[PDB]
This record gives sequence, C-alpha cells and structure tokens, in this order.
Amino acid sequence: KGKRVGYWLSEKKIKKLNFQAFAELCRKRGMEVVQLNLSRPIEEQGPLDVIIHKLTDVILEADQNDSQSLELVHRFQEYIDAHPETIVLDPLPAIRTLLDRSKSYELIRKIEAYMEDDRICSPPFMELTSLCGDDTMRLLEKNGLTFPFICKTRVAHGTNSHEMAIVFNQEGLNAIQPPCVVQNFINHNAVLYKVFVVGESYTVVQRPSLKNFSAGTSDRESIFFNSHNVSKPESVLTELDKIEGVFERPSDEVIRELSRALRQALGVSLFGIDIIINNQTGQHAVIDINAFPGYEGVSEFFTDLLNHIATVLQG
Repeated sequence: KGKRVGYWLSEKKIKKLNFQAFAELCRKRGMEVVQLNLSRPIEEQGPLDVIIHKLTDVILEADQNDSQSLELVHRFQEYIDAHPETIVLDPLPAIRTLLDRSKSYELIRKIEAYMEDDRICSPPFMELTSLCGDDTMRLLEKNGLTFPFICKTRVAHGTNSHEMAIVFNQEGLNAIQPPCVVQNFINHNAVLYKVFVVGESYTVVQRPSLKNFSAGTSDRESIFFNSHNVSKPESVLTELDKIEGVFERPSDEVIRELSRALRQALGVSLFGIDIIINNQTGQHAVIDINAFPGYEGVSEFFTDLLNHIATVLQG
C-alpha cells in the first residue's frame, strides 16, 4: 500500500498484455498506478517508486533525429538520474542493446565466452549491410556462415521484427533483404524452448520450430516465415522427419545462469530467450532474444509480475 507505479506502454502493448487489468490488480493491493504522460514534467506526476515501460519506438525515433522523441527520451533519462531510488523496469541502455540484433547477439557471444560453460554455444552471425555480388557467400564464410542460414531484421522491434527467411543455395540469395543480420540455421529436431523471464522467475515453454535440413547447399527454394507465427503452439515446416543427433531436454542450470548473467550485464528483468539444443554438439544455443515480450500464453503472468514488483521494492 502507498507505492506508486508509473508506466508507459503503447496502446498496442497494453492491449496484448491486458495491462489495464494488471494495473487494477495492483490498485487492489494498495498501490497507486499512473500512466505517465512523458510530454509533461514527471515530477508533477511523482513521487514514483517504480516505472514500468516499453519506450522502444521513441528510442528509435530519437536515434533518427526526431525532435519530439529526443525530448521525451531526455526528460525521462533526466528524471531517472535525479531519482536513483526509482526502480526502472527496465534501464534504457538495456532496451538499446536488446532492440538491435547485432548488439544483442554480440552480447550473448561475450556472455557465453565469459560463462566458461561448454554446455552453451550460440550460432555464428554477422551484420550483412549489403550483398557483395556473386561472392557474397565467401563473405559469410569468412565469418563462419554457410547454407542453410537464417536473415533477420537488425531491429528486433516493429511490424516486420520477426519476418525472416531461410536460404539454402546461391540461387536463393535474392531472398535476403539487407541490411540485416545473418545467423547459421542450427538443426535442433524441430523443438524450441521459449524462456520467459520476469525477474528472478522464469517459465520454459516448449514450442514448435523449423525441422532439420541437410548441411551445406540444398536444391530448395528459400522459405519466408515469421518466427512468432512458426513457434505458436499453433506446417510441413515444423514436422520433424526423424530425430537426428542430440535430442535432449534443456538443463535448468544452464537456463538459470544464462538468465542471471543477462540480468546482471544489462540490469534487464522483463525479456524472453529462445533456446534450442544444437543436435550436433548437444549445446544450448540462443537463437533470439526479446525485450519485454507479449508473454503470450503464459501461465501465471500477472502473479509473477506482481511478485517481481514487490520483490524489487523489497530491495
């Protein structure tokens, strides 16, 4: 009781999360919950014990030299600075890394090489700004990529944030849309583990996923898909032909500690990780990472989130 929560979320995000029902829940626990108007001064709307937000679009527009958004981001960052006792779910530098796939994957790569756990090794990736003619694949190869590989948007947010294409041969290269991030497709017996993290708690949801494909080049057209759509509990795309190689459940110890290093490196708390078991190596691989996802499905979300807010206020 008497705790004030300020939030800022787009109409669309509010709707996906059923966030107003969540706000009212908080109110019944004695909290005050206010929708922050970032165009007015934030003191006037204070004091604030917690701010929960997803300011991604504003962050993107500010980088694009948008006057409005630049001002919004400044006033918000300034208020945060002036009030280090306000808990921000989640810090602005965390959003900025997670919105950009070449940054987030580089983070994962450094975290893995930090963790010194042989149980975890994610696929090679690169930022491919442009095709370099007939020799494009020699560029990918220089960077440890070959067919089949999976090009994704650099920005992990927006309309086409999860629109993707898997490419199997030279003739299929016309499917790439640069600039983009390319990442080797790793066979994993068509099972994805979606990990939804809400602070210290996490839920591992097993989901469908793309099937196994032969190594190197295949004589087959590039496949356009949406990663969110494919992996709904929800194609011939996701029907495993046969089990090959390593086919095991993921380790809760690897998932915990991955979650923890992420939260520590970034001060992030609301995010999801997509994990597969590489069927060659048996290692866990992070194939994507999403700031503040829809938590679509997900059992006990409101509880976990209320628990998380109470926990950080406890610190």
